Amino acid sequence: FDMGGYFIINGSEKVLIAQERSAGNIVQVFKKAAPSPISHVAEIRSALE
Amino acid sequence: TLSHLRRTNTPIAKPRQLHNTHWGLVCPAETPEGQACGLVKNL
Amino acid sequence: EKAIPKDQRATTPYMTKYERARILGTRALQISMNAPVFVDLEGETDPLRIAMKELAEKKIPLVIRRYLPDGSFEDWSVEELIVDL
Amino acid sequence: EEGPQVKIREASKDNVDFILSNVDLAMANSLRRVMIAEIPTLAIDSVEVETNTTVLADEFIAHRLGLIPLQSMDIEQLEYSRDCFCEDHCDKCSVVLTLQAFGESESTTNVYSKDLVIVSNLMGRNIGHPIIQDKEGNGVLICKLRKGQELKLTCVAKKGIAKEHAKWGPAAAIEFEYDPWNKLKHTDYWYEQDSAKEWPQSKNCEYEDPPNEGDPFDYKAQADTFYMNVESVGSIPVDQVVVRGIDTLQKKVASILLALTQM
Amino acid sequence: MIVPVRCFSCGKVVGDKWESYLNLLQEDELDEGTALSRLGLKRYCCRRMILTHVDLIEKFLRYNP
Amino acid sequence: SNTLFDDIFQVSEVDPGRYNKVCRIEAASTTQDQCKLTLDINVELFPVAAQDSLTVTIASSLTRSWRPPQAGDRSLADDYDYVMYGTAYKFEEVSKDLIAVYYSFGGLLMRLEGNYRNLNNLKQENAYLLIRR
Amino acid sequence: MNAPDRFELFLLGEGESKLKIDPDTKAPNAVVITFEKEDHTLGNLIRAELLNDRKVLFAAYKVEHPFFARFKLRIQTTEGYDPKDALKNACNSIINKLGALKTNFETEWNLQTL
Amino acid sequence: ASRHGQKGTIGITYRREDMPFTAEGIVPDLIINPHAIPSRMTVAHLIECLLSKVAALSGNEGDASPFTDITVEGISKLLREHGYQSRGFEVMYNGHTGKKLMAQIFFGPTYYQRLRHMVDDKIHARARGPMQVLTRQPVEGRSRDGGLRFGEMERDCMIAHGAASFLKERLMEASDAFRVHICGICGLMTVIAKLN
Amino acid sequence: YDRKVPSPTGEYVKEPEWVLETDGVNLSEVMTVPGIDPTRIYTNSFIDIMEVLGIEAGRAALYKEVYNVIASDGSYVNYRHMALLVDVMTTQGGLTSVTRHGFNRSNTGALMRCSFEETVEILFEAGASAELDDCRGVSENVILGQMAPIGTGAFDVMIDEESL
Amino acid sequence: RGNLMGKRVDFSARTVISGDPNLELDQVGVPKSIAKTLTYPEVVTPYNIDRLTQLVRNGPNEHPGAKYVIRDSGDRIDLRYSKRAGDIQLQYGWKVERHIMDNDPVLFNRQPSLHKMSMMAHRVKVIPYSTFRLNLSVTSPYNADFDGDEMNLHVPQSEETRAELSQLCAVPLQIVSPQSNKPCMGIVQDTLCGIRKLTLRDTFIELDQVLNMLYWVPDWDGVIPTPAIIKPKPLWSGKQILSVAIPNGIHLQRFDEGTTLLSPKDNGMLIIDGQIIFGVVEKKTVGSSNGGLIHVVTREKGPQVCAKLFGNIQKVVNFWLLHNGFSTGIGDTIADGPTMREITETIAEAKKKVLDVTKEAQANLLTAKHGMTLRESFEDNVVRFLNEARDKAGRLAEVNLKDLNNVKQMVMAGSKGSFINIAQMSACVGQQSVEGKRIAFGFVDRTLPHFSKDDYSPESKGFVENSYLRGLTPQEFFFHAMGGREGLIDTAVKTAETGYIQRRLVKALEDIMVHYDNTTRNSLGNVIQFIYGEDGMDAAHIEKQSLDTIGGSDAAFEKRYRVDLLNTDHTLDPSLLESGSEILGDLKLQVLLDEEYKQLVKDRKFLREVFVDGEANWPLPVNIRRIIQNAQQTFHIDHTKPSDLTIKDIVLGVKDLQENLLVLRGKNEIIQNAQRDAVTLFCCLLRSRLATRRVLQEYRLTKQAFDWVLSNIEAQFLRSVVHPGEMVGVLAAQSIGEPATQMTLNTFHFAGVASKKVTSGVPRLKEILNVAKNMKTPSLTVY
Amino acid sequence: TTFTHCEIHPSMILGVAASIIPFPDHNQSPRNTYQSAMGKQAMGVFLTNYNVRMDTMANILYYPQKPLGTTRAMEYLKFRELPAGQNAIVAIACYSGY
RNA sequence: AUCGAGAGGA
Ligand SMILES: O=c1ccn([C@@H]2O[C@H](COP(=O)(O)OP(=O)(O)OP(=O)(O)O)[C@@H](O)[C@H]2O)c(=O)[nH]1
Ligand SMILES: [Mg+2]
Ligand SMILES: [Mg+2]
Ligand SMILES: [Zn+2]
Ligand SMILES: [Zn+2]
Repeated sequence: FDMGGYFIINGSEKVLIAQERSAGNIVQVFKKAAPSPISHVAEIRSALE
Repeated sequence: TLSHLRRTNTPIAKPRQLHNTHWGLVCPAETPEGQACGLVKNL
Repeated sequence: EKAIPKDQRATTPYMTKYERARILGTRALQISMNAPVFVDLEGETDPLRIAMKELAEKKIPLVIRRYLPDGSFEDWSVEELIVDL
Repeated sequence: EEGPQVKIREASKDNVDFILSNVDLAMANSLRRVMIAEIPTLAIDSVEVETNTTVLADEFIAHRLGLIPLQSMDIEQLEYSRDCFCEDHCDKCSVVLTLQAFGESESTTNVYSKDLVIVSNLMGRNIGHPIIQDKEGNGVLICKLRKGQELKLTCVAKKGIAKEHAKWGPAAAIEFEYDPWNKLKHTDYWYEQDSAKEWPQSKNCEYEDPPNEGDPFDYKAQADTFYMNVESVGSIPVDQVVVRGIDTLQKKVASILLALTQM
Repeated sequence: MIVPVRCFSCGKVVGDKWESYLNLLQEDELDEGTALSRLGLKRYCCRRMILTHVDLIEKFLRYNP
Repeated sequence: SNTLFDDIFQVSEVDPGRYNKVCRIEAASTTQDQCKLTLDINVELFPVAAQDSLTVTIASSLTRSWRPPQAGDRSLADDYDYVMYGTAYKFEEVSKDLIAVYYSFGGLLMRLEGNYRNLNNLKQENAYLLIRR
Repeated sequence: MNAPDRFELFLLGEGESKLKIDPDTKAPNAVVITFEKEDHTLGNLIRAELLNDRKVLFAAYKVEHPFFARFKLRIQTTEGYDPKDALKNACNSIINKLGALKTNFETEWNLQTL
Repeated sequence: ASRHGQKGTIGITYRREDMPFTAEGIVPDLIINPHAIPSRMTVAHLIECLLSKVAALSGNEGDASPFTDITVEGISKLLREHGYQSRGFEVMYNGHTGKKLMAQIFFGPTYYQRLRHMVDDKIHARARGPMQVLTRQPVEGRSRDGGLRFGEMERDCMIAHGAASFLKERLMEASDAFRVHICGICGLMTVIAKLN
Repeated sequence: YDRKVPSPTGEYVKEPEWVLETDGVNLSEVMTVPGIDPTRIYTNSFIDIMEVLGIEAGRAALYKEVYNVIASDGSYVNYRHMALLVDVMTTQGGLTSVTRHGFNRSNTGALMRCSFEETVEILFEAGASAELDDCRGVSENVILGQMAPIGTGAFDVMIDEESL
Repeated sequence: RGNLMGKRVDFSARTVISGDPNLELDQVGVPKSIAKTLTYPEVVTPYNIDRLTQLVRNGPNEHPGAKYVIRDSGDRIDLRYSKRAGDIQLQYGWKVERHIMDNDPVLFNRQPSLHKMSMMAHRVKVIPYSTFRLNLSVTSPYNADFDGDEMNLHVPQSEETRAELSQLCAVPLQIVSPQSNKPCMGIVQDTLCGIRKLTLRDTFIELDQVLNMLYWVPDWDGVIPTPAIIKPKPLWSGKQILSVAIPNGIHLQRFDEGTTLLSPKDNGMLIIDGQIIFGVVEKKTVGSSNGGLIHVVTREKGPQVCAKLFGNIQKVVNFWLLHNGFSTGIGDTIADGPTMREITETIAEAKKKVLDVTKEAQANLLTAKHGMTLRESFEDNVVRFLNEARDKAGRLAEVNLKDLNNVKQMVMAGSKGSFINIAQMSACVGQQSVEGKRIAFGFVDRTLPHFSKDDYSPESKGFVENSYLRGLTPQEFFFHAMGGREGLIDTAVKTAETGYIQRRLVKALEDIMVHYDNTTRNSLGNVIQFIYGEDGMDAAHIEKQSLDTIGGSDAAFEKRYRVDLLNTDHTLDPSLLESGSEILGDLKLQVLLDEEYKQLVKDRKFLREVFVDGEANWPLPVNIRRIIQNAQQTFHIDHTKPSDLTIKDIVLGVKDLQENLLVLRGKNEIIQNAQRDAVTLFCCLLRSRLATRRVLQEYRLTKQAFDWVLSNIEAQFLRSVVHPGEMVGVLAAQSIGEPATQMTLNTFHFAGVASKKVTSGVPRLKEILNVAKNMKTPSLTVY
Repeated sequence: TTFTHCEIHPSMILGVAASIIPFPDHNQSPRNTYQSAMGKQAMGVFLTNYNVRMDTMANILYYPQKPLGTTRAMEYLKFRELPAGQNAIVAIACYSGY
């Protein structure tokens, strides 16, 4: 009934817990607040997979 | 065991909410209360 | 000096809750160390409970120093305070 | 004869169904109860494990054994070990049992309470026969054994009463009803819709007169005539339960009446 | 985990019965309830001794040692 | 002492307002016109059907304990069917000589109104209510 | 590990004896009997039978904490009747009902078949 | 724990004999509270139990699954052909007397979960045990024979009360307490107490 | 709006009134307008009721807000308390927030004020100014292990005669 | 912070808590293995020597016993080992560290501890089973249940520490908390629901029980009270036997809605001493309400007495309900068929009335609304309609009960649950609230993929149509799920936020305490307010009181206070006074009756300006109303016998008392004014109540009498002062900082109105206390 | 009326532990979360080999039991063979007080 | 025995 999906590090069962992140290479637009100079800003996290 | 295997961690505008697009991907009710709530997710 | 005279004391003749909680407590600390008792013991043998009977019959020898804010103070005896409360 | 009355309906080796007439509620219930708790019996208490290479861990095995039933027929002639004068236990107060299964087959090698052995001297009395009601002969599946599995333990069974543990209870479940129309209005019947249709009647409606709506509520009425059914686990044949029941209930009213003369 | 003796809530020795329940529908192709009704269990507290009961002793015995 | 009130009343309203063992009753006297009475009856013990004359009395006796009756040789003013014990409270005056006393018998209330309750119903934490036929 | 040994439900401890009668501080001709190691099985019985006795003014019982078998019952009777006697006569009757319901059961049993 | 977030701790063990009972002789394992219910608005808890009894009676599998054609209605109908007031309840008798129960009481089988926690593995006391080296205050960890913090919160509550010698006691005579030497001029701890 | 107010006949009578409500603030401007009541105009900003009408008003508009949070939630707290909060916030001349900006920079103790926020840098410039310490506040005597002058410790006991 | 303001401590314990409906209020069940390891440094006295020498032999294992024996010579005698453990020669002047014992003072604590209440002195009853047990009505102010909650307890080590424990922190005293000028402990759960049952008019119980019940109350005087019914079968009324717990001279009068001294509804409440007269007992009385039993018993009789009372109610009700049962079953939400169609056809009429609105704005005929978006009004417009629906269709399930409906009975007692809990399930769920607006177009222009874009009807944007009983449709589930998350999210945030505001509020008044001149000072010794809370009165000795002088007509006023002896119509008929016909006419004393009235009209003009609004009820010290009922009993008064006073008695006497009501003592002049000023309000009441045409017309005092009431009002006033020493800073903060934590919605339900978003919840309190420059919802509200 | 796809079956938005709650569509939605808080803390039979492994801490239930009422989905999570609870007969009634 | 992170209880 063990399904696995973990590692063994010195008699100990270690699981890798999936990590979230914002996706890259998607171009998004963002309104920027009232007390600052810039009205709109567009961002892209360019990185090679 | 069978949960702690299918888990989902988020670092750190409305991140803790159960955003619409969650449909069928993240469970809408399986989450840890207080502390880091809604930030940790299950499949 | 400093000390404000008996005549012209302007505080509460009524004993404060705190005052008595300390009066009973300090006499209890003595009584516990079997130092002389000042009343007929009606079968009672609990330090704290004795102090109540002594404060009942006003036979406790301790004067209270009350400090007003400027630095001066007022003196009342547990012999002259009202223990109504 | 005289006071409180009985009228049996069914009387199996395991079930006594009866009515009970002209008694107080206070006394019926207090007989229903003394039945559950307070009736001497015999069961395993001191399990002394020598070898156990089982899938089952030691004190499990040795908790089933307690629950397992043992013939408590002549139990009234065997001292409580708390009462005895012997060191830990003798043939006058305790009966000693030995299990002993090795595994053997390639197949699973089951262990039943049929497999137990009596070792203690019985002096000659009806005590310590693991109760077997199962058709094929082997009541109560203790534990399984694969191949080289061994199990060998020694048992001591002491007299006791279900007020201590429920291993000593000879009772099982006790059915008990009184007044099936509610002419005592002891309750008040819930309904979203209707009392008469929403709740079914008891199998006991048969025996008692219905109400007749045209009559005022019977006020000076009293708790009377109770519908008991008694089961038996098997250490005592149903009747003796409900005899010793009445008997103990009496016997410890005695110790009071007595205690009054002493002090 | 090896069928109970007595049921918890009443204490009808539901001990010797497990093996039988395994026969009355394996062999005597019955449906559940009717197999309980025949075994002796009117009262569902005992009746739920054996309808829920899961028998793992079956697996632990499979480990070789 | 002795008695304090005596009359015959005509029941004009039985009211099962959200109860099952108690009913509020409504009645006026056959004998005299200007009077009215309200009373919480234990309908389950003495059933009351509308337009159903009753006789209503008040005493102050027939103080230590209430002992179980044991009427092997006892005596109360028990000639009647239905009897309660209670306490009088407000002594209200509806303008001019009209007057009304309020009684509580363990929560069951009684509002009696008339005029010739005169030299009779002093606040005596006594008062037994009695009903027959 | 804070668990009161089982056999402390029916065995009498040490010092502790089965009956303890004390004058009722409050009511004339009254008494409070303390029953060590005994409870509902036997408390209710003696109360609801004792109420049948017509020369009995007052009678009631209560287990005070469910943690202990020890139950109390207090009994008031009529001028010239001893509380203790009233118990004796009550207990006795209960003997008699149960020594009866025994033999009345005895014969109904024998006469049944299967 | 139920399966819905009714929690609870056993406030008392009761024997069968003292416990309420249904005319058939059954007796609960398990006696929560009415009030458990309107507050938390778990209804499933109520369903799951209904249709669960039905599942002990029938020999059928219960089906709890989410979006289906199960209703209270569809179920009840399936109980009052097995013979129990078709919305659960059951008529019971108080155990102490034997009297009937003046109100009938939803009763029926269900899951319960045995969570960790409890009790002889958090129960703890201390009257001076071991202390730290860095502060001469008592050590943290139940196990390690610790001592429970009197957090700044607590202090606050102590002051409200005005009970001040006890606030000092909590803070000197247990925990720390120490005697140093000062020079009445310079005002520090240079003093070398060549004692005795 | 509802408003209860005396009819000539002595009793209070329910009387309606038209009330204008706004999004934004500039008080010293609206109140000078014709046709309005410059005696009962009100803006939820207690920081401008202060600027325009003066510290004493400030006190009670602040109160009104502290209040129209508890009672509006349906909870009740006795004046004295919110008064004392409102008061402490007010005595020091203007408004004095309950943060390490307002009250805590105030000239209290040193120990007693480091038991809050920015703990070290307070102790530092407490040794640059060589600022003295009263040791009369609470926390001071908490840190030193003394019986602090509170309820119990508010007064001194002794030691009289008497004995004759 | 970690090590000086908050130290790890000795002589303590912590376990799990349980209910014990058989323990008494001020007690705590401390399991053996604990009070087997805690010790109290007790000295050797000729008093306790005997009960000590036997603790040594016994030692650390048997319970009542000891651990260490402490001598003079520093040395510790360790008697869990030791050669000399089984003997000892004890002199006076040593110490015997005995085990903790039955009936000792201890401090019971439960964190978050944010409350002069989270901290209480209790008595110790040593018990088996390893839990702390505590009695059921000390549950509100510790704020616990027993769901695995656990708790803290330290044991004093010094003879006064333990005095200062029981004489200040003792639960009994702490019954009436200075937060809310009302008690903070009441009857709840079973006991509450039950008392409502036991107290219905329908509810009678007969001999058998009415004997045990009486025996169940420990301070019962052994008198079976005479039954309500004595006709066939002598029934005792519920009410009747409960009135056995209620002590003597306890007077209470209420009135709920339509209540008429005859209680058709059986509502309201009246206790005429000891016994109750009518009404139904629940939360509004036997609960920690403003002016119910608990509040009244405590001031009237005392703490120790009220703290006994608490137990006595429960012993009974609990016992009664023990043997009467009650329960709740799914069917308790099965609402009636012919109404079911009714409910669903009421949403159906709300559903099609959003249509015509949607069809309107889509046809461009909707305007404006004023000061909003075209869109933004429609959004408001729909939440109203859809809450209107939910709440109407809710109260169609609230009427469809069903008195033998278990649920309603609870809400009808006030033991648990509310109307919304009944609308939810049985009827329908409602609109799903997120970020103040209804469910947001997560996916572009539609909330889920199973909808079409641009869909603005109820369930496209998160209306759950069904109840809980029918079950939530997939689409809905996720929606409910969403709003659900937000609920949890901003708990683990509102808690976090509050518990900063508390702390800031705390470290900021920390030390403001009342001094020995009744002024209020800090560390520096600055005055903050010159008489604590503008009157010098400890909040705990306070009750709301009607004023009356404010309301009613001037006509109504001149027929209440005008004693015109000169006017042959407005005199006190010889009916009222022993004087009367000798006082009519006269001028010598009319000039006193005159200047009484004039002072009373100036009251009426004064109050009308202080309380602009009319509202005539205000918290004030000494309940006068209740001192009259006391006089109307303690002196057995016949409303037919005509006083014995002079006018001079009344009018002169009341002025003298007026000057005797001291608050500030100073012999100067400015002080003697603040004397007047902090006494001023109270007096307007006092003037209003002890006025001539009242003291003779309404409540009909004698001389004898009166003087009693006069001395009482004085004696009760003086006891209501703030006790200099009273640490008021901590008390302020704590008391505003706790509601904070038990607030809901940092949004609100003003959010039907998408513009009456006036910033509250915590956020407001955060903006106020931060003294924010940029506040969120600023507003002129011109008149 | 312009579909392209259809959902496999709507109980598949649930995660591994909610698919144990019987009747999630009849709970208020927070309490559905709490059962997934717990139930993880709720002991049963962590694996079958449990008597062959050496782990700090191990809890095994004397008598575990497939619930009397399952989720269709339970079956792929193998609950019915490795269950974490017992079938108690529960009495929703106010009693002695405790 | 200390510093670091997480898991969980209210
Ligand atoms: O004072 C209270 C306390 C508790 N409650 C009820 O319980 C909660 C309030 O307090 P909790 O938040 O502690 O209850 P909970 O159900 O959320 O968590 P548990 O303690 O059961 O683990 C609320 O959900 C409410 O239903 C109150 O209604 N009022
Ligand atoms: Mg709670
Ligand atoms: Mg809790
Ligand atoms: Zn022997
Ligand atoms: Zn069973």
